[PDB]
Amino acid sequence: NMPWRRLQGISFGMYSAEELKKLSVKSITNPRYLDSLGNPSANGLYDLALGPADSKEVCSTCVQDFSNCSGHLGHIELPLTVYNPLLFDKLYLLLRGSCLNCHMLTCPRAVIHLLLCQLRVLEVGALQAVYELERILNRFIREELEQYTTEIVQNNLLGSQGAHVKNVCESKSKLIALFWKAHMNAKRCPHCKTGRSVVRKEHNSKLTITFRGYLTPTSAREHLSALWKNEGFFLNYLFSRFNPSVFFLDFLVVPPSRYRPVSRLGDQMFTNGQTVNLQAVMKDVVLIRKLLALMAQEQSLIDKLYNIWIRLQSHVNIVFDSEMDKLMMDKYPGIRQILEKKEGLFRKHMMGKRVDYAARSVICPDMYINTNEIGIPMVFATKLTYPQPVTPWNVQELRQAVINGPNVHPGASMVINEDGSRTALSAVDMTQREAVAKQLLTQGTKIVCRHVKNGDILLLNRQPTLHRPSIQAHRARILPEEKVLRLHYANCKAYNADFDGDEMNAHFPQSELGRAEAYVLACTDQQYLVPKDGQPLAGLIQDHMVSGASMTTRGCFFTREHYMELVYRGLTDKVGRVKLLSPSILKPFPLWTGKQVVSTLLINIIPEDHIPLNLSGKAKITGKAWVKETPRSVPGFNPDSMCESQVIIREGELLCGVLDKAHYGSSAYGLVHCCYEIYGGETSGKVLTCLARLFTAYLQLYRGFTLGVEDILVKPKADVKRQRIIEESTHCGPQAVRAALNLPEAASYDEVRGKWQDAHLGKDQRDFNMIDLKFKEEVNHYSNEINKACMPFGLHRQFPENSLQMMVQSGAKGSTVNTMQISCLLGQIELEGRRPPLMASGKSLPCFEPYEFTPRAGGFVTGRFLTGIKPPEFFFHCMAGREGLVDTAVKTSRSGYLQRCIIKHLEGLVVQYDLTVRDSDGSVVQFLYGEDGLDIPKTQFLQPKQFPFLASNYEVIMKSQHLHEVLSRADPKKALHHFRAIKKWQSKHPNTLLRRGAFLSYSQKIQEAVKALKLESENRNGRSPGTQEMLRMWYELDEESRRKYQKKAAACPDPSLSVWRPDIYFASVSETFETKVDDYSQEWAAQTEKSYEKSELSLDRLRTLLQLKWQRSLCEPGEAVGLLAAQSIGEPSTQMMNVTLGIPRLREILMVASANIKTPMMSVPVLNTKKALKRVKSLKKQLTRVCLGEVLQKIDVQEQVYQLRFQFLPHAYYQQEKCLRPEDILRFMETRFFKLLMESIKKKNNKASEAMERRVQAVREIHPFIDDYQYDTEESLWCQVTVKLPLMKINFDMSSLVVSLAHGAVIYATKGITRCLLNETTNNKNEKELVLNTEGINLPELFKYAEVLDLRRLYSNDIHAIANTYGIEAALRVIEKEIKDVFAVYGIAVDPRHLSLVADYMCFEGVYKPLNRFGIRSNSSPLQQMTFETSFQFLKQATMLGSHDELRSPSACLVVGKVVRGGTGLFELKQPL
Amino acid sequence: ASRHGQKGILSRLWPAEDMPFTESGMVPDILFNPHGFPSRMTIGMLIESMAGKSAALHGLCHDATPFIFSEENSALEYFGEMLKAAGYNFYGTERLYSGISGLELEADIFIGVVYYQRLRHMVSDKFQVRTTGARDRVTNQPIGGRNVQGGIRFGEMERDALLAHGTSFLLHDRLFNCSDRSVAHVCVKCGSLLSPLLEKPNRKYNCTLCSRSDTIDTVSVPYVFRYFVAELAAMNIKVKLDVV
Amino acid sequence: TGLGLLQDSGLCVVADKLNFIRYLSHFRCVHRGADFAKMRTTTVRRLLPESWGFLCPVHTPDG
Amino acid sequence: TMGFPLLTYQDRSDNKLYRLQTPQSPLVRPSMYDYYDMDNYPIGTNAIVAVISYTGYDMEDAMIVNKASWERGFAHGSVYKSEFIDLSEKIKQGDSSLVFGIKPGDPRVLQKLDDDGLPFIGAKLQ
Amino acid sequence: RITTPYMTKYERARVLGTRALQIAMCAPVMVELEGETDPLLIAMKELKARKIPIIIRRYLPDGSYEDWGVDELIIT
DNA sequence: CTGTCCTCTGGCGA
DNA sequence: TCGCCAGAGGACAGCGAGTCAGCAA
RNA sequence: UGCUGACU
Ligand SMILES: [Mg+2]
Ligand SMILES: [Zn+2]
Ligand SMILES: [Zn+2]
Ligand SMILES: [Zn+2]
Repeated sequence: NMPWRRLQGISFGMYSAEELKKLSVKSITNPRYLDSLGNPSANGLYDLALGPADSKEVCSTCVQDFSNCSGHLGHIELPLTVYNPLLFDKLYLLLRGSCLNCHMLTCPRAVIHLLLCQLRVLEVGALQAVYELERILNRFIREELEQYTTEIVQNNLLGSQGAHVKNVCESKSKLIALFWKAHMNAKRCPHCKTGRSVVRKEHNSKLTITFRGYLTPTSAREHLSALWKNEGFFLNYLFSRFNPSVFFLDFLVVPPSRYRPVSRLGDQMFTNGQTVNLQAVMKDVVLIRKLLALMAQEQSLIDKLYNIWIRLQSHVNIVFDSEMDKLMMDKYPGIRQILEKKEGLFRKHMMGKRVDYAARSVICPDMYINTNEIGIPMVFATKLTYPQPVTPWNVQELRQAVINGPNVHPGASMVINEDGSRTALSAVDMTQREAVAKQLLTQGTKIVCRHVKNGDILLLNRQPTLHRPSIQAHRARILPEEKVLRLHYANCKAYNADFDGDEMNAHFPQSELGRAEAYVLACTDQQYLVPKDGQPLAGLIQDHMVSGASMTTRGCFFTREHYMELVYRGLTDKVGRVKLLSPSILKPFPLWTGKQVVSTLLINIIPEDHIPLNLSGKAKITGKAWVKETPRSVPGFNPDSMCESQVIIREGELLCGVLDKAHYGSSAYGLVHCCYEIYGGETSGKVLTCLARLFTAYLQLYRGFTLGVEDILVKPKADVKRQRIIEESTHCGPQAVRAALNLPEAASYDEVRGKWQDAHLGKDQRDFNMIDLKFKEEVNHYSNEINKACMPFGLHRQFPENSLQMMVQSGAKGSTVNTMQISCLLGQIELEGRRPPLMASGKSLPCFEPYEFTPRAGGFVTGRFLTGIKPPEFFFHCMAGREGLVDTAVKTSRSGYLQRCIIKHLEGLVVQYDLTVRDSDGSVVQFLYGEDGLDIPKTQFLQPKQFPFLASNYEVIMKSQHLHEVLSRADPKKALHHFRAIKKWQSKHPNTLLRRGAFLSYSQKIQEAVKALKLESENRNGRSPGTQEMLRMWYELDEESRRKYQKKAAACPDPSLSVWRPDIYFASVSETFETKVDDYSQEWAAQTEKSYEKSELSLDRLRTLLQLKWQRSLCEPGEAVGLLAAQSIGEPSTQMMNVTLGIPRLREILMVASANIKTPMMSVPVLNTKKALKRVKSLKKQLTRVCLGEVLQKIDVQEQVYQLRFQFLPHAYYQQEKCLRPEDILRFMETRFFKLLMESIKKKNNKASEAMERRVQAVREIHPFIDDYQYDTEESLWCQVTVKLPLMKINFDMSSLVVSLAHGAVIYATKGITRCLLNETTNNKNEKELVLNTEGINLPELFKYAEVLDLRRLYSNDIHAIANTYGIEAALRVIEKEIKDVFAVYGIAVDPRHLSLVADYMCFEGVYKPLNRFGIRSNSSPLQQMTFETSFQFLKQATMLGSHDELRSPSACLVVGKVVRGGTGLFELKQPL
Repeated sequence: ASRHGQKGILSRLWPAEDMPFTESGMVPDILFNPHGFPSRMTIGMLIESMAGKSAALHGLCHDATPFIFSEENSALEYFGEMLKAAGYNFYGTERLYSGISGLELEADIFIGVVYYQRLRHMVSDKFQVRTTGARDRVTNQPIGGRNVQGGIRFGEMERDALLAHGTSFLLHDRLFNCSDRSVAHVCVKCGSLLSPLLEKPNRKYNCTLCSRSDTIDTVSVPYVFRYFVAELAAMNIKVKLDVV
Repeated sequence: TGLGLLQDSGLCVVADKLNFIRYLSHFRCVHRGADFAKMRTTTVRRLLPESWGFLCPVHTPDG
Repeated sequence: TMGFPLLTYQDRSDNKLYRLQTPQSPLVRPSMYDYYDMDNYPIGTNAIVAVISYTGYDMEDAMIVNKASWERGFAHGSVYKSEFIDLSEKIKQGDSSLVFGIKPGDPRVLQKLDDDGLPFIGAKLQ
Repeated sequence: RITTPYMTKYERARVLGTRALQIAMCAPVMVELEGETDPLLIAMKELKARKIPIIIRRYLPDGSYEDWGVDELIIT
């Protein structure tokens, strides 16, 4: 009978220090805690009043033993006051900014009172009052602010419960942080100008006031006690009614002894790290208590008192935080280390507890148990026990279990009594078990702990759990004589199990209410589709794909007896007749087709009442794989009308198609995906099981699959071409490298080696990667030439009869990159995206000359695994295989950390009954889940391209799922009228960006006015002479209430999902779905007309069908979609050119939210006008940066009289694409470089111990060092300068300075843009597009070219710059597009409904907030936010603020032992009386 | 495992009369699925099979030294000539019968002799089942080892993947009713877990801070939460909890 | 003085005769260092072409 | 690999020691295998492998073993667990509480020990 | 009165679990069981017959609730 | 290692 | 003449799961 | 409790 009482809220505050007393059984005084023999020494840390530490003893405080005694608290009473280590830093500030003389803070009372009032208003939730108070102040003190603040707090009370929400915690956080950060600095005192008694704290345990005295915690305590008195009204709000006394400790609390368990350490049998810290405090207390007595029996004595004080504080520091004090040793870890880390106490024993009734063993392939079952090896089954209650309808089978005993299988290990408990049957006398088989049904009934009984439900987990499908429920099929847990191969891809030693865990629910959820929710057939993109997860693999593709091929004929025994061996049917087919060939010999075997297996599995399905699709095996012989042309034959590439199932009977991986597989829209749509998830599991069994029987009985050497071999007469191509490839190095260094086209054979060496020993190393790339391209051309010679038709056996092809080609295993690289080429090795690295001497391998041009020396392997690879290629291949292994390990850590961050933030985002995705705070991240309700799993066939399938299967889809009844109970008038209104509006307004307005609509008289009326005036008030006539005619010279130009100019009706509640309102769908339905109805009523097949469906029954199928795919309330978004962004990354890629970019976007990204960019289309195309050339040449260093030949420095001649470059080769002129360049030196030069000369010397004339004169007017430069009337011939510092300066090779400065000196550049470039083509549809990409980011510096470039369509990857020029609703879409383009480079595709939620959460509160440790500060849950990271900072915060927790997060709900507030726990049950 | 990195567990012990027998009377003793080759490209196993079959046939002993067989002199050519010199076929395929239906399979199978090693990892050393047993005495949770009985750790990844199913009661079972579950009782008015104290024997828990015994009520709470409240009190922090 | 070493653990290890190929590989092992097992960047794991004939490309633990 | 680890049993007193009963020498092996005689210590057995998809239980890295081959001694093995019982434990520097020995007639060790408190050599333990 | 009329899958799961935990504690079965020993099969048999006197109390994010009958709820 | 966060930190016209 | 735009370094805190063993302090 | 190995 449980306590029955639940928790609503947990608040963290500070204990009085006077109420801790009476929370204390006794004061401990004896240092030595371990007795001579290992027992507790009286009055020591381990005592018998602080509780029995072990079961041996009984506590003195309450007589009770271990395992039944809640421990008790005790206190080491300290000799003198010490500061508390957590409230210490704040104390320091409370003493830094304050007058020790006046005892008042040095802050202007304006700030004090403003912040006081803002806190008073925040305490009730009022959030506009904050800025209203601040503006009332600035426009104007206590009476001015307190009136408004009291009016708010009074008129807006009843909101103390509705104040623990994000956006109310962020504001208070920011206010108090800004206060502590900006207004607590040491300042001259207001009232007495000399009140800076500068407290300045050294390392912790040390505060020093000046006239350099040592602040004694008693003097600091009195200072705080007298400062509170003057400034309490203000600080009681900055700290909650905090007493200043809490900032100081007069005793330390020793926790109960049951929580401090003695283990062992080197040379010590009984020691806990926590007692070793508390023992150090007790030992210092004893030394200090002696010195005080020495003073009583009475500078060294008091210097010793001040030194032992500093020592004692650090032990209490160390007792609180092992690493607060770094100069002490024998320091075991404090409480900050007991709580805050991955080892910790939250990420272990709090979120990751260890569980009973669970097994773990190696998993083995089964395949002869149904896909929803696990095989249990009779050793778990005899130990795993379910505790079932005894009732009239089970007392018979329970009686057999208690009789069978603890060791026979349908048995039981124990039986729990009504009031007593735990009478174990494990005896093997077989008579007392019978003595107790009676007395069952002889209050709460006896419960028999029965064993696993062949129908039980078990949760199975594989340990890298990266998605929801990694935990699924299975149905306990008991197997005898094994120690392995057997699992079907359809459930492999879901877990990623591989049967190579693959331990897996099995959990056994014990509640009968978690069994209901394992059956209904966690079942393994509700898990058919991955939640990432809704595509199927379960499917057949390997030889069930090569078996089904070779049986469903056109030339497979079976006699009656192989037809049968192949149907019954796939079925193994249990009920009802087997419905057979008719022979396809009836005459020369009755024969079947193999497609008929699959057909007849398909019409028996589909449920009896339901009718077989129709299906049309494509096969994975291309119809070109079968073309042996050159194809000829027949005039009326569309070869694809009758091809093995088109799968056509017509009423459950396969009529055409091979049925490879595209069906039976993990590919969407196949046969099993449609089975799962029309008939449910159990029928798709049945289909998978039966098809696996059939395709196994086929290969095991009549056919066989193998992979010899005559299917990897290559024809002769085809290896001769391969050999000649490999011979040709050994001559392509010189040309490649040369034409990449832009060297003279020929005549240089040794200048090229020297240029390569220079590029290799260079500093930048980007003229070396150029050679690497332009060499890889040549080698890749050659490699592609070789594959074509051998792989398609140079093989000895072709695809229908090749075993390697037909394994990579039907999706069984491998890719076309594996088939090659086994035959005819291994390829070009690439380690870091580059060729193998060279040695320090210029050779890549000891076998190769230095700087060798042959591609072989750069990792181009022309050998194959058929005929092995020579010793050097084996080494290069080994460097690449090792790069892969080293790399996979690093990636797992990077991805796993990112999932934890997203998971910790998005965990409480659950769909609610109103259909809104809301956080646990009640905060609304989304008003519909992905902009339209709709769960990513159920939206797969709601895609135009599938109405064709739903139409074909109308009768089953309506009968089996929707029902004709739901159409009967569903009414669409409210929603249908809304769409009619929308359609009419959009009919009257084709261009929806045309500035509709009443008055604007009353500009059709424009000609009426411009004709003669307004011809006489000027711009009276800036508007116009002719605009005033329109204003006069409209204003009051129009009808009173019949001037209705308004209706012709009114807004579009708002979308239906917005007004008409998509769940309870029929026909209320999304504006993009109804368009698709209209298009398809129009393209389907014009197909029925020319169909030669009778269709008994009408466009207006298909419409209702689609509307019901939409209304039903609507994201059940309680879905917890934020966790699904987290896991869908995590799993693909965890598993898996001038921009960033991979997890670096994802971490830049999500976890960091940086304003500085490594590769910022832009892309504005070019306006498509003849003038714009001409102006853009100049624009590109205008924004590239030209730097003094990019235009210079060499300097000539002479040296205290230091001359300098710049000698600039000729215009032939830099004016072409930089838009510069020599007068501007030289003028730059006179005004910027020649004064930054003196700036740097002072930077060094501060810590060292007719017309030529006006230019020279003004220049030396401004500086006192220069003498005279030069002039160059002919293209900058000789332009030097002269300086001199005559007395004493450090004459060294100052060329260093004037060269380190002539690099970062840029003539002129647009701020933030480093280079532009016009990537000519970006489209094929409208190929005419041009894009001006950039590698910097300055949005406003492009606004000036709104006629050269399209400033709508401007894009940047920055997301902080977009959020500052266009707003936050425009940064949402940039975030979403960035995540999508990051995932796209790998072929991954996360559903948009997940990125929508992630972007809506990130940009919730007006700013692009990072999804990381600093984003949780604006979070309304202290118990969360401390289960993530920096748990001790978030605990100190929550403690000095009195922060309250509502126990609504998943973390706060799992910490205090509640039921999470999403999914199954979102409602009550309320049994009526 | 083989000598080429093809490790795998033993999944069945196939009866000797259900194995596909060859036309020579033989019957394999290892069955190796042919789908580990296409993605792993261990073409050395397909050559070791032929080399070992040729060795067992001719009483020889061939060497598998790397880099001894070129493109011109291939290994498959060499060992297929060896096989064809023994009456077998070049490509190393002998045709089997089905030991279950008795019919000659349509495909001729690739059979040979390869050298298997047995690895030191056995299910007998890696299998665990726990029902009830020992407990960490600081947190009162399963102990966490296999030599000791020990429980398996559920984990935060598993806790976050189990509440994406919407199963809050499977989570309640795993994390609460199986690992740690206590009945620590609190003073309802003071709202403190440390305050209720037993008496000296009508055994009434009496609140120490306020002397009332009508205000104490039992709450079902984890044990690590009581440990957490105790170690917070150690720091003078107070956890005030609202009972309903 | 750490002996001019830079490492203070894993200096001696158990030599286990599970096989004679586990044993013979303890007297030919060369450990780059025990501290490098804790590093973000992986550049002491690159198999440079200067260990040709001195270190085996293939024989390295694979975790 | 479970192989032949050494020739001197009865002497080692290790912790675990895996032994394969009837190792063979590879019929196909590199010549260096013969320079360092590695047949003094063999590591595996030759098996007749067929590369065939026949069972439905050998997919995804799993392998099938004939049952008669396994019953005729294919790849049988053993483990030697040597436990050093130093009985200076259970006591400190007092009187010798340590001598292996049986008080005469103990019903507990009626016939499982042999008068020096040590199991018989050859006895089976459970 | 404004929430969806159907019974979400989480509600079906929790109602089956609670009805099963009741049946197992010796509660009268109003469904005429026919030899099955599983309380969850019996709970499904009862849910299919529309005999479950439980009141789903759907909570809205502001504390307001709506009390639906398990009988007056469209089970898919 | 890498990022933010944090804490200063002296330097020209108002 | 020092407040705020700029400007610097210093400090901290995070670094995927879950398993099995031995040896030793 | 830590260091060494090891498994996916
Ligand atoms: Mg594996
Ligand atoms: Zn007690
Ligand atoms: Zn003052
Ligand atoms: Zn009380």
